[PDB]
Amino acid sequence: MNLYTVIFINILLSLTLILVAFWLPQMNLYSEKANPYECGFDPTSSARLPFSMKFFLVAITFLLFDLEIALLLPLPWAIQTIKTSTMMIMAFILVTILSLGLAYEWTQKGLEWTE
Amino acid sequence: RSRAEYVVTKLDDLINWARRSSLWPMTFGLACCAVEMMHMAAPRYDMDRFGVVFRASPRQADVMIVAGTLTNKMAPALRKVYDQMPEPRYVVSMGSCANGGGYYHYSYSVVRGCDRIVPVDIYVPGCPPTAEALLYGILQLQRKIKREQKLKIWYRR
Amino acid sequence: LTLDGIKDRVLYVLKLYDKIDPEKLSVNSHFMKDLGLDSLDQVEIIMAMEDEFGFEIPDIDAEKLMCPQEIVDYIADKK
Amino acid sequence: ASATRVIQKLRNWASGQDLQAKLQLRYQEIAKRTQPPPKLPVGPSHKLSNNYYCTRDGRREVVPPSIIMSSQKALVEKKAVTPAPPMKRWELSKDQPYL
Amino acid sequence: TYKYVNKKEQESEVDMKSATDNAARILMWTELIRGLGMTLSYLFREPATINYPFEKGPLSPRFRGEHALRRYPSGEERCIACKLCEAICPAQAITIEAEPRADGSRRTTRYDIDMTKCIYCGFCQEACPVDAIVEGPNFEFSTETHEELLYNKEKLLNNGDKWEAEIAANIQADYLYR
Amino acid sequence: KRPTVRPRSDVTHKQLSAFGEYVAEILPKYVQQVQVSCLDELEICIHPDGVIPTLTFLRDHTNAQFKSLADLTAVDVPTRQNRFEIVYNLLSLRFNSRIRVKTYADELTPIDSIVSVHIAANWYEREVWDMFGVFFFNHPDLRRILTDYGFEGHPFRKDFPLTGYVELRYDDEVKRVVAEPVELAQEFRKFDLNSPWEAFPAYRQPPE
Amino acid sequence: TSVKPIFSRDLNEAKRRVRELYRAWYREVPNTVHLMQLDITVKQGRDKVREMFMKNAHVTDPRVVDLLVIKGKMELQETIKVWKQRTHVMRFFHETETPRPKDFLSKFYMGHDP
Ligand SMILES: COC1=C(OC)C(=O)C(C/C=C(\C)CC/C=C(\C)CC/C=C(\C)CC/C=C(/C)CC/C=C(/C)CC/C=C(\C)CC/C=C(\C)CC/C=C(\C)CC/C=C(/C)CCC=C(C)C)=C(C)C1=O
Ligand code: SF4
Ligand code: SF4
Ligand code: SF4
Repeated sequence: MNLYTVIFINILLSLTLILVAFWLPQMNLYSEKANPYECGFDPTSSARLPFSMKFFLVAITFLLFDLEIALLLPLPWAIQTIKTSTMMIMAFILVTILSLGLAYEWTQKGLEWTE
Repeated sequence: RSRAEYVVTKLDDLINWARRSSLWPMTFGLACCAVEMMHMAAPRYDMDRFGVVFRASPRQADVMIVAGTLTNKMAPALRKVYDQMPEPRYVVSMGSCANGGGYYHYSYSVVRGCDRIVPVDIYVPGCPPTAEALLYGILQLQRKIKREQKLKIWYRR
Repeated sequence: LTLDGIKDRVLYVLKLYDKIDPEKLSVNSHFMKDLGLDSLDQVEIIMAMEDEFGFEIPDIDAEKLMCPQEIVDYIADKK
Repeated sequence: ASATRVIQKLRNWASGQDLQAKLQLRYQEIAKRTQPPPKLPVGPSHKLSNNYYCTRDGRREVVPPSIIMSSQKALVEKKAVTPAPPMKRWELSKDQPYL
Repeated sequence: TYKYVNKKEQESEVDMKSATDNAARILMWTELIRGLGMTLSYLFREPATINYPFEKGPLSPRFRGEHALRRYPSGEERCIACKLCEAICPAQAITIEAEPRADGSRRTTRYDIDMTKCIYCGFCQEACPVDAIVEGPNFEFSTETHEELLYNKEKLLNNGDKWEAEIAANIQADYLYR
Repeated sequence: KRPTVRPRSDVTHKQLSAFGEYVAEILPKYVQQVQVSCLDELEICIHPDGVIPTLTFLRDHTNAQFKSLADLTAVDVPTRQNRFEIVYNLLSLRFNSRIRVKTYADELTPIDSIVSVHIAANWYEREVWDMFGVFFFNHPDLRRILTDYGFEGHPFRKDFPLTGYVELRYDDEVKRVVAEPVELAQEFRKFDLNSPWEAFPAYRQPPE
Repeated sequence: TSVKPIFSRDLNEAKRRVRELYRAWYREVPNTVHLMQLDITVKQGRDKVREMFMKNAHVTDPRVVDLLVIKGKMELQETIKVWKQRTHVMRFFHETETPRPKDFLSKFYMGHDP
């Protein structure tokens, strides 16, 4: 209840700040005021156009690695087990497999950016 | 006078104090005058000590220091970045070029003073004006916007 | 080649052209000596034919396209 | 120059350089702002004889360029030449050849 | 002569001590630490910031500032309407009109300097044969309108009357060089 | 000896004269004039058809090796039929020399671009076209480089006025920066700074 | 009276290049009006293009026509790749500039300029 209360207090504080920031100062807006910024000239094309991504393979690898992190995260409770040999072997296997995948991608130039 | 008039005057003083203690120029310059402007930014004069800090985007800028020769090819861009600044904005022309064309007054490709393009609050003369002179112009602008009476005029409306 | 269809859609676009009187318009009416148009008006007409037919007409045929009949038999022997 | 010895030792250790010998702030070693009056010397042409201007008129010794060949004036086993002798190779510095 | 800024001479071979030194340099960020130390030394130095406007940066008597028109000690204007300053002004910032005065003196009826057009080069003060027009050391004369920087003869004579105590001293300190 | 006169070395003049004879006899098809100034500078005035062969020969010949184009410019002399004199200053680092190659053009005869010889000629010829209107054949992208977009006229021509024909100002009715016919609050005062007495008898032209 | 051609041997292919340039301008006008936020309509832009071509329509020299085509292609490229701004495009219309009347009485009343 207390955490929910303080989250709501933060929400109310930030909403109050942005509300007073939008309703306190004098408004004077026209077309050139609200045109988008392109260092003084008109934009040649819209910014909603496709914008090429040179680290897409690294992003997919980040998805897989983040799930490897999710697998590795119950370790502070796993170290309390009776059969610590099995836990230690399984954790070693998991981290070694993750490292081998990273090494294979590094060898196959997947970490390098395209073009 | 009325008690509310005194409160309005004090609120005007507070607003003017905030706006003159926080003057952020656009990171905008054109020439040798802008070289003297970064010599004002340099450790001797310390515009940051005065509270004056450059911001690259015109949206975060308060004042625009036109420091250099405003050409015909540059004038739409200068007007654009002036118009994209938010409303409490000021203009400090710097040097003879931005004031009245200067050494290139009779040129085919030079706007004869940036006051033909943007409304100039303060003119700083020189070619180049020293960083002392530009700092003097900044302090004079601070005094000018200390003199503003916006809430008092609104109350007297 | 759908000759009637291409000729009446050519006449439709020629009616849609605003500098030509639809009453004075005919299949054999010349652009210059009958309708009194300029070469720029003629090339605008040819561009209208291009953008209504979906295929490009080169400039070497533009000075030969002088009447709607020339347009329709040209696009007939092209299509 | 008003720094304490503790701060001076801290600055010198942190920079690796002896900062106090070469301060970037000028204190007293600079020239005085008021100076004795000068007496500038005169040039070589400040003499009362043998100083005719026609003998030192460098501006009027300029001649029009000499035409080596012309299509109208000339109306036209030797060795091949170069615009100049080839430039001698620069010697490596004996002071500090490498950084 | 010439020198190499990045070319390395021969090789240092491979050694265990050198390999360990390079390994420690890579792992322990040694050059980054000494850059931090340099910035720390600058932090503990004394700043070079003067307290403007209560402290002003140093200048010289040669300094070219706001224009002024001087006088003789009698009070007569030094200017004799000779238009040498107007002729030599590279920006054409000087406009001069003249006529004989009521006593027959050769004096200006119009002396305008467009300070928005002037380039502050001192050619007028070095072309003046009578030291009439000068660039006095005033530089804090920024205005709020464009018009106030269009000086006329009254403004320039008032500047000469205001700054004569300093301009005369600067010319006294400087005139043997020029 | 004389402290006010520039010292003169005759060896540079002899070398430049010999090299001018060399280039003139190598390329008689295009070379129209060869001169060496008293400032020890070699100028070769060629036909406009030989710009590409002359520049290529000067860049790639073993005895020339003028591999660096110092600059490319034009001079407007509007009293000859071909008013634009195109000037190429070239630098030979191998022989530590400089040469000047001149040719001519008018408003309607373009000359060949030398972008295929020197890559700096791209922007240099863009500047020449923008400032004088001299078109260049086979340029990869010829357009204006210094004037405003939509600027009419070539301002470095002699007959173009100093202030131009239009001036810009911000109009608040249209909320734009607009171009107007030029009006000056103070006209540029032209001066007649020419002495009526002849200064240099060595350059006295014969009477007409 | 015999000169070196630029691109066109005579007026016919010069007029062909003119027609090609007019075609390119006519196609590019709607894209310009859509891309730059222009107050004008598509009809006004094509009318302005036709007005410029008819302003230059009196020339009969193939070299001058070729140079006019080259200049028009340069301006066309400056409009295709957005280098001309809204101000640069609207400078063709002179909407802020009042026109000088062409009659003797109005020129007499205005000033001394003929
Ligand atoms: C030679 O050729 C040329 C160039 O080439 C070299 C050029 O370049 C060139 C162009 C030249 C120029 C444009 C000149 C520009 C000058 C420079 C580039 C040199 C200047 C140097 C810099 C800009 C570097 C500055 C570095 C710094 C470290 C300075 C720090 C700056 C910052 C931006 C970071 C600090 C942040 C700020 C100042 C703003 C921070 C504060 C806030 C946003 C406030 C937020 C706080 C709150 C909202 C808190 C509120 C809450 C509360 C609870 C408060 C309680 C309130 C109550 C009322 C009670 C020209 C023309 C040229 O010819
Ligand atoms: S006024 Fe002088 S110093 Fe300033 S931008 Fe112009 S030429 Fe440069
Ligand atoms: S300082 Fe130079 S630019 Fe200024 S008025 Fe004097 S001569 Fe003219
Ligand atoms: S040069 Fe001196 S004396 Fe001559 S007109 Fe100018 S100010 Fe007067």
